[PDB]
Amino acid sequence: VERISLEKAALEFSEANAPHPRIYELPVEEGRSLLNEVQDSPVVKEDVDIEDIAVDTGEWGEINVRFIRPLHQEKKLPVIFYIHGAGWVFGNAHTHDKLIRELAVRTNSVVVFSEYSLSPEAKYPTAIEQNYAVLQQLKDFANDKKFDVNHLTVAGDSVGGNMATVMTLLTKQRGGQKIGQQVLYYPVTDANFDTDSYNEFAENYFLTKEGMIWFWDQYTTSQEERHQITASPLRATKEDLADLPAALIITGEADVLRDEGEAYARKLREADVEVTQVRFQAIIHDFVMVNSMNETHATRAAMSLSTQWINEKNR
Amino acid sequence: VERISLEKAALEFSEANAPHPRIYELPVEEGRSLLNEVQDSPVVKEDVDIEDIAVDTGEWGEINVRFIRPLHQEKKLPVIFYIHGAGWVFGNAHTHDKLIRELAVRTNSVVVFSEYSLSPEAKYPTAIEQNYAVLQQLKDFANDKKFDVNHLTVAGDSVGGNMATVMTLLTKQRGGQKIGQQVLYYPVTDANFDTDSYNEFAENYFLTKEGMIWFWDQYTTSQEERHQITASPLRATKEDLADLPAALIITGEADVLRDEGEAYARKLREADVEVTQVRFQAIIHDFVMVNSMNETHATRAAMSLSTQWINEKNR
Ligand SMILES: [Cl-]
Repeated sequence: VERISLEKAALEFSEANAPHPRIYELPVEEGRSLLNEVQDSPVVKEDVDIEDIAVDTGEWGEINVRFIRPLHQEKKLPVIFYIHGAGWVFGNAHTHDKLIRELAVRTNSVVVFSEYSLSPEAKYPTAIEQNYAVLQQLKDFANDKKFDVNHLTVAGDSVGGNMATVMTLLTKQRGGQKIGQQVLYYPVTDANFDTDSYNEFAENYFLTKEGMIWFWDQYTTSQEERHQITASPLRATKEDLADLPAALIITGEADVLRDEGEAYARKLREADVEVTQVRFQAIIHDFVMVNSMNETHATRAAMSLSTQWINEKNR
Repeated sequence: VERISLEKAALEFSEANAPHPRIYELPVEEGRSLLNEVQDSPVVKEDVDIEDIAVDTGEWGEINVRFIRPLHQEKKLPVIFYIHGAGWVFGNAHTHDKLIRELAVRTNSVVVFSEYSLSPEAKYPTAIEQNYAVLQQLKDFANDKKFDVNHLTVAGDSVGGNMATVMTLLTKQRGGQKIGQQVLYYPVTDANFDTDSYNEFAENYFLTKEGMIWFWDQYTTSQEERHQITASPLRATKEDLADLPAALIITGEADVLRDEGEAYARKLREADVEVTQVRFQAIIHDFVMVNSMNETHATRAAMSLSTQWINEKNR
């Protein structure tokens, strides 16, 4: 099979995910299991205290929220609100465990991780409403969980990066809990399947054009919903994006979502938002989450850049 | 006229250098003055101990070699050999002052900065042999200057990056002083003017196609010499590149040199060399050196990544 230059682990993850049936061609409960089994593979995880709290989002129901804290910290820590990815269909505290532990320890922060309702059982805009409601209840936990809600970062990977930047939109529109800055790992920004990266990396790079069409189909099949800026933030006007929190936007070269991530970065920059946009060569979608890609140069450099950038923000 | 999305400081520096005559249309002496003047503009510089030594390169004559040291450091520090850019025609310890002080402090390293002979007065291969000569003498200054030669990083910007990576090939060919790793900021890697980035960014982004044609003409007009892997390292075979030191290669989006930098990273990775390749969006050539670009998101992210990458190496 013909591919561009990739890190060994990215090539191996691409080859391992080429055979049919792929993850998005399984009954959604078997897909969810397969990602869990993928994320059982060997990795060194930083050390944290974990607390699972049921949080009531009101109209949008009760979800588990996981609170993660580095060991032996007496002081009031900054807080990171982390929204997981994996296509609105998969993922949980276990799939993203290595990533959020690394963020907690290297930024010396509490990580708050919403287990939002998954598609297709939950449709747009349930996940974004539940995530926005948890953000409004962070002040309610700030004292018992020893974090400072005035040192607030929102972050997410893929579909989670989509909802993370959408948290900044909803907050500006509804005057909610101030967000200092946002970190989007290889986000979804648009329900369009015709960008040059979508065309070039359509097949053979683990995340496929066909799979992304399916993920959007699980989230909502309404064109009117997909055109809302809280589904496709790439569609935001200059006036919509003005005064949003400072953003770090990380892309990989061999990713269908590369161009829409880089395009969204240019739109924020044109709206005078502070933007740090970096593309890592020779790497595929999902590289800061997947355990087997934990050692890639892209992963090591992405985590060094992201943790440092947040550390600089908090002080 | 019109440019892709750029950071404010990159746009301003592009416009300032739009009108004729440009720096490469001046006599070489006014060229050198213009760049010295540009680097008089105000910027925060870290504090350091500085020391100008004459070093004898044998055949290629005696050159000034600057040692930079972070204040109040009672240990043997790691060392970085830094080869400056600016087209082989310009640059000196003044033009690169801000950058080498930041590298010294944030890596807690001595910075050894060879003031190699400039072109056209000197031709290929003088500058690379002088730089190579100083490398083999580092073990001899190691004690007065308290550094450990077994924690040796070579680094360079643009033609400095060219000559830095060429130091690693000469070292391998000759059994010279072992280099741990190499940092290339937007390197020159090939005497070809026909890459997609050369065409797209040929004009309006400060560094022009015509500018690079002239810089190469000052260095050597010989097509035979340009085909040499010690002039155009992109032309190296897999066998030439095998076992070279671990590489960090940084590129800017809005840079004629972007593609040949990215292409050289692929060739190193295909030769099983450890490569960290990162492209920063919306930034022009020279962004880690030029004082007026010191606060760009690109410059801050490139300094944070490259300094942490070097620190992790020195363990
Ligand atoms: Cl299918």
